[PDB]
Amino acid sequence: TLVQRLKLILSGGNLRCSDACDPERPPTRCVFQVHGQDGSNDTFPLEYVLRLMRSWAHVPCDPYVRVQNTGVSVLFQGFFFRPADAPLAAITAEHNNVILASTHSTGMSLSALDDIKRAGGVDTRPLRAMMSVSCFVRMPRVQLSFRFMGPDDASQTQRLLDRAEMRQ
Amino acid sequence: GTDRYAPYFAYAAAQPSDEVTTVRGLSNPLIKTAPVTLPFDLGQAVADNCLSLSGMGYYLGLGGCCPTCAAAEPRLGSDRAALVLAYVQQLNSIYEYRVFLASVAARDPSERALEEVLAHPELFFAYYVLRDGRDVRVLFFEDPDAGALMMYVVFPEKSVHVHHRVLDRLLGACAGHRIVAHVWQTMFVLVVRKKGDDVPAVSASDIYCKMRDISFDGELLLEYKRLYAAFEDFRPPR
Ligand SMILES: [Cl-]
Ligand SMILES: [Zn+2]
Repeated sequence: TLVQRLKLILSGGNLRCSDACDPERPPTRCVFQVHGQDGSNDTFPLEYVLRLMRSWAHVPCDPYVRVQNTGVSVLFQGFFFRPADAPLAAITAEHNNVILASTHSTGMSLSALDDIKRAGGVDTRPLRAMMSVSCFVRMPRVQLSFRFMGPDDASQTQRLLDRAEMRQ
Repeated sequence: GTDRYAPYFAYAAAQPSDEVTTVRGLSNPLIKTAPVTLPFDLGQAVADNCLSLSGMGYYLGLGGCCPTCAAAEPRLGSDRAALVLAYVQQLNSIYEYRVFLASVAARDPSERALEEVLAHPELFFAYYVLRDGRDVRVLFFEDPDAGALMMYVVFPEKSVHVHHRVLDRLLGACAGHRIVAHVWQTMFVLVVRKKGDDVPAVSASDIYCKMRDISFDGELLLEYKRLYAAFEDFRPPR
């Protein structure tokens, strides 16, 4: 169900996705696995999928996505809760580069993301400033950059939010 | 707390055609350029990052939004398969590359010095990459924090711009060498030294024989002598 939405979100890019979640009781285990083969330069919508996971759950949670260098491809492991010992990128909004050596991993949780967003004076208004992962697979390393992306036309985004507000 | 995203996600589940356009629509990056400080490790720069050094400061910008990168884009728009094979094939023939050899000739014109230079082919690869994307000067010195030698890539102008594709090639060709941007006596310099491969068996005696036949530019050899004198008390950190 969430995999169906995730494949649709990633349909624009060339990132492979691997094929149940209870909204009342969310699992602690890995929810999704996004793969990115060598040579690729695709972007992962981190903030979007993390906030989608928060809306999916009816019980309070803190969604987390782990990014790993498998030594062949990029791995994006999805979670509703950050597992104990899982890494978090010490990045700021201006300084967002993370280089991953083979078998090394980083990660990002919605709460840690919100702290970064607020500390960088970034706009909190919905879909105006969204963090996305730009990854470049330069073997043996995986190059990551946690950049904040805005829309090309904000007037279009504000009108889309009104359409969502109208149907309520 | 905040639940401002809740009305949108309810709508996004019902409207999939809008969800695709919203995700794809988030393309404009908020931070197009960020300030950096020297000494700066180039290994911190991703594939689309460009480096800019000037009196205006030091900046690590996005190539896709950079005007200096855009101008050079049709010229170097070049595959890695032929690029890796290019500097490997060009390592065999070092005659045209007067700038590289003149540095060896001016400092120590012995075959033992040429033996040590050719022992680290990644340094020629660094020079070859930086030459393409132009009038650089190389300096070979002994690494005091490693019997290996380090190279200083001295830039000619007071303003410096390393293309995103150029530093992508530079870091790739020099995997096993650390590249750090420095400033010394108003001169921007890149220090290429060993941190911790398909390369031809370089005949040091054959190139040494060719060096005797080659007639260098006198003004370039004296320039190197002055440059080596200037970079003696440099002391780059580890
Ligand atoms: Cl250095
Ligand atoms: Zn540029």
